[PDB]
Amino acid sequence: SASFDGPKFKMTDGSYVQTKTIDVGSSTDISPYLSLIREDSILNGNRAVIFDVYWDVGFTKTSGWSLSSVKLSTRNLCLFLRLPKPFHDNLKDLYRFFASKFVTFVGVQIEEDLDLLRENHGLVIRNAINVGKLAAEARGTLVLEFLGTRELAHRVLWSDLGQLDSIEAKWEKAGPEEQLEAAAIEGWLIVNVWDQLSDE
Amino acid sequence: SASFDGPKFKMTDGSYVQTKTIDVGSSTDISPYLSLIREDSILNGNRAVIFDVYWDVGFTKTSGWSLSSVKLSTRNLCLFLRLPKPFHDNLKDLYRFFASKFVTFVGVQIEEDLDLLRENHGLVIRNAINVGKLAAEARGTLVLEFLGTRELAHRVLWSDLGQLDSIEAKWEKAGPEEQLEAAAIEGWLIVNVWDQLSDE
Amino acid sequence: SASFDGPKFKMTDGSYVQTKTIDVGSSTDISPYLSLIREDSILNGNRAVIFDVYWDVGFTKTSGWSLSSVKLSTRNLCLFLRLPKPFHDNLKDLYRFFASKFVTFVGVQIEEDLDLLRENHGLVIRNAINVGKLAAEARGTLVLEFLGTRELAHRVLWSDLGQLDSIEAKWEKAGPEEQLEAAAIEGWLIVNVWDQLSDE
Amino acid sequence: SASFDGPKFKMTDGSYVQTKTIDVGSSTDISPYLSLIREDSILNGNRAVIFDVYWDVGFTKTSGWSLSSVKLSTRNLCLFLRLPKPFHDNLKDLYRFFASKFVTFVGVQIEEDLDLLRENHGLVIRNAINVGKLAAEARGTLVLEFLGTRELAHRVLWSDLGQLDSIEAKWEKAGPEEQLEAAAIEGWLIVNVWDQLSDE
Amino acid sequence: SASFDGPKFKMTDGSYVQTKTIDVGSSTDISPYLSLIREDSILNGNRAVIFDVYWDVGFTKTSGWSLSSVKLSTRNLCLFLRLPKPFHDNLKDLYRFFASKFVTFVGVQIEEDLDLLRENHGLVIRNAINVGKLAAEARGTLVLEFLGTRELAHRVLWSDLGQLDSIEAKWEKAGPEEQLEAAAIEGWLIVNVWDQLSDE
Amino acid sequence: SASFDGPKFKMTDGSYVQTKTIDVGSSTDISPYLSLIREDSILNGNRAVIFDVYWDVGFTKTSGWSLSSVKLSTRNLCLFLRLPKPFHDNLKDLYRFFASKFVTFVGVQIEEDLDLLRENHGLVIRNAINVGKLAAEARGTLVLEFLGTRELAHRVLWSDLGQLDSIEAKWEKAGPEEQLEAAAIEGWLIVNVWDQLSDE
Repeated sequence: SASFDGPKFKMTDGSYVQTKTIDVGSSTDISPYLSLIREDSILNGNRAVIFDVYWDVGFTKTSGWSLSSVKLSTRNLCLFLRLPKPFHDNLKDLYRFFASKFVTFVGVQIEEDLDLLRENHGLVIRNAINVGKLAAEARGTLVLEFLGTRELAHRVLWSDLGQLDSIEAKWEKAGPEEQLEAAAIEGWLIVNVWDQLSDE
Repeated sequence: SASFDGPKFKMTDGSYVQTKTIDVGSSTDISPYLSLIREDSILNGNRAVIFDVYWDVGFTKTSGWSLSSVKLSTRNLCLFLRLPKPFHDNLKDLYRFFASKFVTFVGVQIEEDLDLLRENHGLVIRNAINVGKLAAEARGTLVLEFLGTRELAHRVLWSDLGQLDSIEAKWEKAGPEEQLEAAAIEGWLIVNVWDQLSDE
Repeated sequence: SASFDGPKFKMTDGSYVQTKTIDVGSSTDISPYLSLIREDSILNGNRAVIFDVYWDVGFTKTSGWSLSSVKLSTRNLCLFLRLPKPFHDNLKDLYRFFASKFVTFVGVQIEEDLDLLRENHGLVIRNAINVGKLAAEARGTLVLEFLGTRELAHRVLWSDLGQLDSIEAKWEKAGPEEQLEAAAIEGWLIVNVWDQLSDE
Repeated sequence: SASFDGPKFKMTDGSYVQTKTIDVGSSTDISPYLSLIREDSILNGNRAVIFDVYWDVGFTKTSGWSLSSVKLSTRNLCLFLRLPKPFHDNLKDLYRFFASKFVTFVGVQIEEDLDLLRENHGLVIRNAINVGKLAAEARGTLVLEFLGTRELAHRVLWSDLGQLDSIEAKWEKAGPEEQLEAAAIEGWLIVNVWDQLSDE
Repeated sequence: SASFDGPKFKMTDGSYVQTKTIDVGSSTDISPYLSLIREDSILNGNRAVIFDVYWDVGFTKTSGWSLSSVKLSTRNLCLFLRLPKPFHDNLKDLYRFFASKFVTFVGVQIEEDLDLLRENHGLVIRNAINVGKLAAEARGTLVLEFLGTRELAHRVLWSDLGQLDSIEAKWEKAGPEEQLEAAAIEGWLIVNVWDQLSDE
Repeated sequence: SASFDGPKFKMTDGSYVQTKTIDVGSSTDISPYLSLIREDSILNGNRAVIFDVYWDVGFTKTSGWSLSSVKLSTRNLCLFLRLPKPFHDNLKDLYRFFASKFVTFVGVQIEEDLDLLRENHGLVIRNAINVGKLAAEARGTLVLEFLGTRELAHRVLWSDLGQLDSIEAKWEKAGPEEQLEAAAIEGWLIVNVWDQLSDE
């Protein structure tokens, strides 16, 4: 079965985030995990999917960058996909999913990521939003456009970030589970950022 | 006579949308069905045609995307065209239809769609509107620009979408007629979004 | 010699449009008819020439499109030029005419038109306006920028459009004469839209 | 030495304009006349040189257009240069003059012109202004951005244009002297348009 | 036991900036130094890292600019990385650090620098801010966008800059240790600029 | 010694500008003059270096333009550099100087210049401002954006320009010393324009 059976993390408001990490090879089917993210976004998440992307920088000069991980978060769930190089056709499901108009893909500082995706992979996100910009405009606070994930969450929600900070402050030491925890937390924070702004 | 004799769907307001689905070959003549769409738009639909487009992702990096379906909706009708690869001359009628200045082509999150259509197929929509941005500006609510089809309808119309949600929440398991039902509902919803915006 | 001796149409306000349709061969001198359009625009029409362009869609993916005809409308005149493929030298006068700063070329939804003209035919309109945007601004009505010919004329002039609609609603069943009629009427309508806007 | 020894024209305000026309061939020395335009602009014209450019259209699709005339007008003068195809080294002086920051080059509908000039001839105008857009912003009248030479003068200066209209209405029938006259009058008008915007 | 054990400098407010200069070779590990920068920014700097870059100009005409060194500043620390000609794999740490969304990279007059980094090295800073622009907008003082490092510090902070000026005035005769001092001072100045703008 | 021992000009207000003109060959060291310009800017001229550039025009079509003089002005100095074609390596010092963030390079109508420098020479000015746009926005006077050097100074400062006017009106007849004189006066005028705008 497909379930989010990696570690659960408890957020500062007492809620839990269920997690799943997949190493995608040439024949891994991620489609059932993408379906759960989508189903959860529609039933429970007001049709947002919060995301982040990670690159393997390879030695035109940015051509060498290749997408090595994708995080997809909803209120309840965090799916972390580790991707191979190169892609095989099983990754067509990720492309079809990122092109969907069922949900909005919400990210932080994604302007360059979107060009890299399109130019290096032909991956297109039809319904994306770079959320600092919306935050800045909704709040009339110009600097929110220029904040990283933690700091945007801080200036929008003012919640406790002590756990997230202590992991990030020592990132090079942090184990794979603590890195996953930091990713899951940031996903939840941005989920909350978005719920806050889309209702204001 | 050419008619929309496919499944009929009843909208939350009690109206009935008539559908037609066409599998376009090398020979299908789609002319009579585009004429019906055009006629209903002019006579009953205030010269709006609502649309959506569906791509087959093939692997310059976006140049492998190929348009695999097109939806065209008016209040009364929903024409769904499944298209081949490559196109044959009989699809010239569709290029001519989409170039028309008789009606306005209303879409949701179509900015990338327009560029792919243009770059990959030479298909030009001379009179299009990416409807979310007009919504945000008319209603003075920034977030509307960044919403997918369902959620835009929700935030502009505040009508009941339980049926729509239930189908899309289980997309990968929905049969073709349910998926058509969802396409027809979304068509009708954005028709109503447009009618509400053009007039206010 | 030269004159607008084609069909003459009566507009809803009782005025008339004279028309002329020429099949441009390799030999045709179109200068005299261009001269009459320019004369009528300067002496009677406040130096507006209203225009529309009609494409043969052919199979850079848009580089297949070919200018099949041009409509030029003034106060009293509608000239319809049907063009060959490829163009001959005698079409140089149309290039000079369209480049003129004596008059403003007023069109509806011409942004893509102008790109296709320049890219495919090296045809440059130095003094063009895509008139819906001016309408929208001049009048604080956002949707006008995104309307087609008929609906823009409707929303700006509020005049009788029953006859135009009946021809357009069944475009496919319209003879060359009724299609010319619709073109003449739309030309006349957009002359009026322009006269009206240029005073606000 | 060299002087503006062609016809002189009376303007509707009772001033005069002196005129010079030259057909430039490979040995022509135009520098004495540019120095006169420059001197008159600096001492008499508040450092504006009004201009227009004229193209031999030609079979990338616009790369065959070639600059065929240039007009330079000041307070008192109007210099009309007819150019060869191709240019010779003696035209270097025109390139340098057009690059000067001693004066502002004030033009009407020159956006495509500037692109053609750069791309086809490498001619750069470092200090140029497409004056209808400044007219529109300065006056808060949107339409001024979208007007031709005569019409923009009409709508800023509201002066008598019967003479200019009579020539341009019959343009195809006007002799070279009458064409020169219209160029000189339009030069004078945009001079006065400029005076009106700059100290507003 | 990595530590910032190069020269330390006393700022005008009595605080001390500790520095470290690394000559990066084919095998140097810089991750412990970057980690100290990141740790200090998160725990003490509110997630800002101030930066500047230094180019070797070489003789696509800008393709010969080569990145020679980079400075990364927090209030407490200033790291200088002196870069080799062939970057090896050990420099990927730097690419990943500059790509981070944990912190915001704050620079002065960095628009060209970002294009050059991207074009010549494939180095992308996903979360960057050209701080002069924010200061101009924040303070409503237009000229701030167009100031160099010292002058922006002056116009925002009004602190004593005699020591900095004295080194910069004689820049070519200042030895490497004073040039290093000037760089550390400017890093501290801009940290201070940012701390004002980010929550005032 | 490196000193500004060319003609010294007295300005309208009793201040003086010292000049130096250098015919840069393949071997000339210009760095002691650059250091003098930078020192003066830092110590006495509020970190502005006013500049202008002069092109040898060329027969892509603008790729033949070649930089032939550069003028650099400060509070007290005007350096005028005449460059060879092609450059040799001794000009790397000028590329370094122009990339400095110690000062602001203030220019009048330099938008095309910056593009030609980059495209043709790979010369990058990291901290440049096209000052007319700042003047227009600062002063709420639209037309300043479109003025050449003298007229901008006039409209910002309102000082006496008879001497400058007298030389430029007869530019083709002025000796090399009178042309320097004009270049020096223009430098001093924009220095003052900048000091004035810097305070608003």
